[PDB]
Amino acid sequence: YEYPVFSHVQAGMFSPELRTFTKGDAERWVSTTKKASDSAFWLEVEGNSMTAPTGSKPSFPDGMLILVDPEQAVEPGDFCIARLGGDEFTFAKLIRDSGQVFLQPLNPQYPMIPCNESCSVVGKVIASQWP
Amino acid sequence: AIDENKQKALAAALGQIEKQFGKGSIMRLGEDRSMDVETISTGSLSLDIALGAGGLPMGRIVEIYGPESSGKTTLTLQVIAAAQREGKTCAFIDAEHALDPIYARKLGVDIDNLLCSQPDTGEQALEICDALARSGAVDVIVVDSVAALTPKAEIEGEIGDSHMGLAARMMSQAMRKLAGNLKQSNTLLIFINQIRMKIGVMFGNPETTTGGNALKFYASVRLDIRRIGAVKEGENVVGSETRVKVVKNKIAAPFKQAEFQILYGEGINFYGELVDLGVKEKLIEKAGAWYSYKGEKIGQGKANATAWLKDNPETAKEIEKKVRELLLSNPNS
Amino acid sequence: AIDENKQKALAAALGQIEKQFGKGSIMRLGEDRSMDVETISTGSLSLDIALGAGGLPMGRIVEIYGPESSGKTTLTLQVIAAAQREGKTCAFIDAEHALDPIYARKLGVDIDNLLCSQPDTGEQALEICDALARSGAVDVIVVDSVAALTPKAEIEGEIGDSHMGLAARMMSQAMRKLAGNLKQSNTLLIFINQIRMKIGVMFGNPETTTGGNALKFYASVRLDIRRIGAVKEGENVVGSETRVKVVKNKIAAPFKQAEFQILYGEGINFYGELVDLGVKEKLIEKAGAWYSYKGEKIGQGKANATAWLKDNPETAKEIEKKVRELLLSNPNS
DNA sequence: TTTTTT
Ligand SMILES: Nc1ncnc2c1ncn2[C@@H]1O[C@H](COP(=O)(O)OP(=O)(O)OP(O)(O)=S)[C@@H](O)[C@H]1O
Ligand SMILES: Nc1ncnc2c1ncn2[C@@H]1O[C@H](COP(=O)(O)OP(=O)(O)OP(O)(O)=S)[C@@H](O)[C@H]1O
Ligand SMILES: [Mg+2]
Ligand SMILES: [Mg+2]
Repeated sequence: YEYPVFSHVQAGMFSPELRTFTKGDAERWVSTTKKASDSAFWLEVEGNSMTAPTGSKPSFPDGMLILVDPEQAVEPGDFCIARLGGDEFTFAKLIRDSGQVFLQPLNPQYPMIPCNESCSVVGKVIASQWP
Repeated sequence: AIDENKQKALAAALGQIEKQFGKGSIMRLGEDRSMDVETISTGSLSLDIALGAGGLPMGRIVEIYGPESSGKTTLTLQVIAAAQREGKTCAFIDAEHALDPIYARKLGVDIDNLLCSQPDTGEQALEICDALARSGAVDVIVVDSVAALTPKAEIEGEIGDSHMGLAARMMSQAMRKLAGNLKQSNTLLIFINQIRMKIGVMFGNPETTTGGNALKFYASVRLDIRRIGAVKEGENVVGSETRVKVVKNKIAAPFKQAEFQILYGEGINFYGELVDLGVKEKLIEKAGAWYSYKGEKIGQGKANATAWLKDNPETAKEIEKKVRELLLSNPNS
Repeated sequence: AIDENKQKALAAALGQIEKQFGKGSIMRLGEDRSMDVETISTGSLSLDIALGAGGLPMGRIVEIYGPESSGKTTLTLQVIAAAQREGKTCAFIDAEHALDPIYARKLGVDIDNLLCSQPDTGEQALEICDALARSGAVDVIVVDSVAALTPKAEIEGEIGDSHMGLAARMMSQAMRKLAGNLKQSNTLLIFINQIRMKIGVMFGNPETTTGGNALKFYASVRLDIRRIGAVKEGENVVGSETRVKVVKNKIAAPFKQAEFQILYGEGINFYGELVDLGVKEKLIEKAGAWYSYKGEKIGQGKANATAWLKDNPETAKEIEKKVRELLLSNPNS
């Protein structure tokens, strides 16, 4: 199984993404053993905010591709791609602490991202491949 | 020798062009006062800061879009009320047929002076806007929900009939015919847009706006407004927390964001924006949940600070002048 | 000087617009009596209070959605019966093909004067709605189960064919073609929707409506109805406890919610609403499990108090009048 | 250009 590679996602900032991606877009396709849906795609990480301290896994350093499946539900404690305001994206782990949704990073140096009503989950991060 | 001949030829060509087309047909960009950018307040100080030049530009096309009940009509009516306070004449093209005159009055709009038109067709709406712009007596025109700008053929047609790009072509022709007229008459045309879903977008922005592609090119400012939370007085929801992102800007830097509260029956919370901007500009001290101005504890929480600044007009005006001097990148003359 | 010229130009352009498009094409919003919001009862007093304006606005689009057996059809038929009691003519577009005329007669609907259509396709249903709105002789239209508005191309094809955004496109076109007609004829169109599943919902329920996004933008009032319990006469379940949330309101403040009982065969328990509202407005004294009015003990338990109010019409009228005076923020007459 | 669907 091989899936498209679409741009990058900022790990801990909710950075804007200018450009829109269709299935016909992208000239990079990366294969893996993970059996995701046909809407799944690869996102490559720029940012060290989701790099876990050594000895604890999983970790997502800058440059590694993460497979995102929008057709799989994200539960608290899972890793997801979140969209803020329709244009901004982030890659963080999802926890619903005290009835308010938060995106917390694997790097303590970076702060927890509060989520508002304009926030939604793009998909679930289900695989990781170095390019 | 060579340069003097070039100057003579250029002067002759310029004189010929002025004789053919008029006095202001061609001239140097530096000595063209008609091309100066003039702005008006949007009713939100944070949005005035985010727009860079201090508000929406006169003589341009502005697009505001977002999801349902994101505050597009309220922001529009706050702009209209701010313009009407300055003696300007405004017009509301209510293509959605969903304007409440009483609520518009409650937002500060001079309803007795607001020209209101509920056009049958999209062509009628755009022709009314064109006539109002050509008049030179209307300063702000708002077209609510260009998604409701239905072409005459589609209205005369049946449900399910296909009219491929007919509204898009009509909006393209409207932009072509309206840009110059709006620039000449210094009229601000604000287009309100609804959001539709792009089918087949695996990553990125999944939304488009209605009406095609012409509005994206011709708009000098494009605002993406969204509801990011609720304002509650304990149990009742009394307002909404609103974010505005400047996705396009031809008069300043884009992608700046503005946060404010829209209170139901009052509109944009100007005083709360003043509180936040004073807090950011080191004018109001925030110790945890305690807001203090120059040592005097003004209240606890945003609501109490807003109420106190409402109760003390002198200090509110002082903080407002300080914030306008400091934060405004392009303070208007 | 220039102000007189501006006034002259404004008058001339306005006269030109009226000449081109009609006498009511453009005018000041203050003197526009066609923009006044008029409402009709929803059959539930708590809902009329929660709606702020006293009911569903005439000439607008209203969406009522919720889970199965939540009371959408019953509430819509109570709206129809209340409208028909005021001499209005109503139509019911039964797209789901599951309307029981005997139950409608039980709820109080005049079956003989109710126009009913069981359309084959969604295009036919929306064309019938457009024709009824353009006629001007129908005051209330109901489209049962927007989810059942099947496109003609979807009906003609076989099961398994993918019609991507066909229903959403059809509903967007219908909203475009119907908003103006409904506003012109002052016809209330109520769309009943089903609830469907949704991915990625950070806040609120993981639910969505059918038919696309246009109905979210075009509806003046959107109602979320849910069944929050059961009403039992001993061991028999005789009704349902229902909560209606105003998730969208264009004529008053949104997010207010109402609670009432839908009793099978009778509809909305108006007298139970009267009991609860008189209790909350200190009109009916609540002493633990005992209810009293003006010192006189009226009964114990909500059911027995409601039975008492049925037994005594005069005190019912008095409590209703006082509650309507105290709580309705927009009285018309 | 147009528009989600489970
Ligand atoms: N008459 C009113 N009274 C009180 N609150 C209102 C009224 N009209 C609108 N609101 C609220 O004000 C907020 C902003 O509303 P709008 O300005 O109409 O936004 P909108 O983008 O125009 O939404 P649309 O046009 O229905 S898609 C929302 O929370 C509305 O519920
Ligand atoms: N003919 C009937 N006689 C008695 N009770 C009924 C009858 N029809 C419906 N009910 C009950 O009335 C309540 C509301 O019914 P409806 O108005 O049909 O709900 P609904 O929102 O339309 O849900 P749907 O259309 O079935 S998905 C439910 O508790 C039903 O069991
Ligand atoms: Mg609006
Ligand atoms: Mg039903």
